[PDB]
Amino acid sequence: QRTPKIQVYSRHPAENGKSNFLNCYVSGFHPSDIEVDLLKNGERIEKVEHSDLSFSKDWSFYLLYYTEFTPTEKDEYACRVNHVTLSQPKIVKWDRDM
Amino acid sequence: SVLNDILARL
Amino acid sequence: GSHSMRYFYTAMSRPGRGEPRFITVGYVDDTQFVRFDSDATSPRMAPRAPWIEQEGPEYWDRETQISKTNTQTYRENLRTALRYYNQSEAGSHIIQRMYGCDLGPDGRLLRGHNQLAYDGKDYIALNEDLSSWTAADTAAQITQLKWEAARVAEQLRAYLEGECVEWLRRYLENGKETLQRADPPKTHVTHHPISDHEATLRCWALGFYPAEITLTWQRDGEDQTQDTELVETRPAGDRTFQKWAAVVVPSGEEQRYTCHVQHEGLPKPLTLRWEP
Ligand code: NA
Ligand code: NA
Repeated sequence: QRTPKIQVYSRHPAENGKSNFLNCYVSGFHPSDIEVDLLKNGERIEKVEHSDLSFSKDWSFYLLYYTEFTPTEKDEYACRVNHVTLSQPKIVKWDRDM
Repeated sequence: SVLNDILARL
Repeated sequence: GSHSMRYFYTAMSRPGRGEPRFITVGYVDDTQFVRFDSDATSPRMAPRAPWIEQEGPEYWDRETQISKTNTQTYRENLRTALRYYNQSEAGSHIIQRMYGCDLGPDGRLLRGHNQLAYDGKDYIALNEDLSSWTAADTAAQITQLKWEAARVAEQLRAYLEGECVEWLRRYLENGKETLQRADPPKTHVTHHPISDHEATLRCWALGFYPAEITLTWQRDGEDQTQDTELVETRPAGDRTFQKWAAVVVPSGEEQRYTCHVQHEGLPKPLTLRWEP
């Protein structure tokens, strides 16, 4: 069993006020069952899409979850990921510099 | 286009 | 550039939660172009790129019927795997398969691929000669014998040297304006103070296609591999990719560091530094 890597990031460099996309890329995991939510100030975002499940050369799976958003100075975004390898769901906060 | 390899089995 | 086509199959059992799920995705290079999911209301091979949408009904019907057959074949394969590993029917397991062709810059077959994994571990692979098998364990040796008797490698070699190449060339022509267009990275260095002693230099590459890229930091011309945090290349969502490489540098020493970017969309390797 392989625990997921998680990157949370925007499609374009963030500018407060400009429309963008929030991405949560989950990769390197096995087996395939995984739960991913995008969070805005700790609340689950409803209008989230995701890529078709696929896998890398080492057979580990990956998925992209994304949603359109408009970043502001004070709104906090995050990705919450649950997988059999995790004792508790993991929350990774969006850092616009990562 | 996918391979038609029906009848192959583990 | 060199081009490839790949199909990825996944069968996932889930005892107590219905029959095993079967999915297929097809890629040309880093562009997904079809998907199949047995969990869909009316499962079909469906387009995921614009240039495949023009294929006629016969195309989609053939891809769908093969995929529906594959759903059944891989449920049988999952049952077989339980016998090959003395496993019970209570657990979840996964078979994966990838196959396809790589074309050289001349456009001819460079090599072919057909590999399977069980529960994330390599199981059996077609050798590069497209005529012999490498089994990973004694279970896969049983499969090998069955595939030698049914001339599986021979059919694969024919597909991989013939149809796989021919279809890939067709897709590359129909999707020429995207599949045969490299997008170079937009590159920048950012500076993130850690302390009064240290700062992170982060070399960014954004908006590039295909995903293959090299980002390296040098300090006084010496590669800093063991001291570089390199994130996995990641999809932006608009077909392109993102990557960054970061080093922790002593404050005031930033100009001794150079970032080097290699990508097939670039006329020449790029060298950047932090520009305050
Ligand atoms: Na066959
Ligand atoms: Na397992």
